[PDB]
Amino acid sequence: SAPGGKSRRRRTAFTSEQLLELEKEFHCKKYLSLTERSQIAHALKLSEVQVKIWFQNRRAKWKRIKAGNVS
Repeated sequence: SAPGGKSRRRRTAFTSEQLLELEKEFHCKKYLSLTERSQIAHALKLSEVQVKIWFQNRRAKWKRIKAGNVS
């Protein structure tokens, strides 16, 4: 896949807004808390699992960046 920004559509798994707010709060917090995740779910019409899974995917690649110069 080709990571980066992504906006418009409003008709697939995530919108502009959904994708924007997500890369926002994965910048500062490495892990959303219970309340933060629930809050973001209300705004973004997502659910705590969907938010967890997006954030988990973003967080995984970071592990092979941060310390992954072991190959």
